Amino acid sequence: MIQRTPKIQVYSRHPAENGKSNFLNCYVSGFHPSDIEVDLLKNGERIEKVEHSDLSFSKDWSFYLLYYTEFTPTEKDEYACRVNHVTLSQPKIVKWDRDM
Amino acid sequence: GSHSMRYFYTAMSRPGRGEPRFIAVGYVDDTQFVRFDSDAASPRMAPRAPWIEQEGPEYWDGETRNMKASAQTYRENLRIALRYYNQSEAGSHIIQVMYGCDVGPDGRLLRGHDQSAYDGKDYIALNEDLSSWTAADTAAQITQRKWEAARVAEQLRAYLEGLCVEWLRRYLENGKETLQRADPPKTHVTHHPISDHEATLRCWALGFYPAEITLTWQRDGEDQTQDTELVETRPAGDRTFQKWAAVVVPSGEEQRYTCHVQHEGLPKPLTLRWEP
Amino acid sequence: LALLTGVRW
Repeated sequence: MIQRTPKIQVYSRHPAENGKSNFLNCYVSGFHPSDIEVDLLKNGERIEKVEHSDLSFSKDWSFYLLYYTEFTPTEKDEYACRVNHVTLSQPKIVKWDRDM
Repeated sequence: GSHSMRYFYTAMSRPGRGEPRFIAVGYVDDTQFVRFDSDAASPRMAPRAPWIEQEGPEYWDGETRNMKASAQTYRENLRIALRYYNQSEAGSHIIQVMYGCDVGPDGRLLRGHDQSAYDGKDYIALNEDLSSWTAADTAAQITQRKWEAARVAEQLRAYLEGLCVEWLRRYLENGKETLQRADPPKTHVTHHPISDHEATLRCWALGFYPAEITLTWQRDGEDQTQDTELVETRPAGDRTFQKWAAVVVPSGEEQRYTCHVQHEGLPKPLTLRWEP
Repeated sequence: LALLTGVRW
């Protein structure tokens, strides 16, 4: 059968301001089948309190999920989203770019 | 304006790991309001929006009974599909369904929907007439013959024209403060030099609802469709959505570019530019 | 309000 690799966007709910509380989002979409593994990373380490949306899909049947956690961005700290899927040989890591 | 209600079912087999998982979610426009997960500690139709919470125990018990029966039906359909496609019991497969109604300002049915997929490919679909079917392959034609014999299309039509419309209108009234409220995008243009000879202009739209939006770049009044990078519209997490569009421009020609924004919450389409 | 599913594939 056919398989589709996930698209990945990492971003904040509100425009980032250092020292101000926010929400870090990882939006995964366009993938098939539905089994997927997603972690939010802080300086390479796994964040524990991460929640996610109920599984749903687009008109082309591809699935999407929002993963998110509360965070306070700083100048030094680096955040990332790490995704694994059957279409991926190794976990893909996308770093949070505050201007994207 | 116009509104929609939509239900999405996902049924996923997993040999060696118990019975197929069944997940159902319900939406009004771009607002999720219910969910069901057969893998939950205690599976029930559960509220995901505040305005549905006022429905009583008869509603929730009724919807829960239905979802449990539905899960059983689609577990059976997964077994049937194996026979239709000459597949073994060892593999994992997925059935998806998506159905619902659209109503116009006057609350009348604009059109109904009921479409199914197998392993991410079109399987069978109720036509816009709500009386006939489109089958995607010879397996779905078997299902079509069964559903024609049992006059299934008539049952769907009765639901799409009746209950679906009536309950959508009910939800629209109970959640009118949010469901019938459009939030316009907050927009601005950012500028990032790539080199001495090029710069990126990025047109941002933030905090809008519903998700439907159009962002286009024009150069000298001409659409730059094939040269624009457009990210997928994404949820912010607070019900609203985000999107941006970017174009790479020659340094010194920034002012020849204009961003055009169309959204239901705006009285007129917006035109903006980079303001240094 | 969800549809009642009756007939199988």
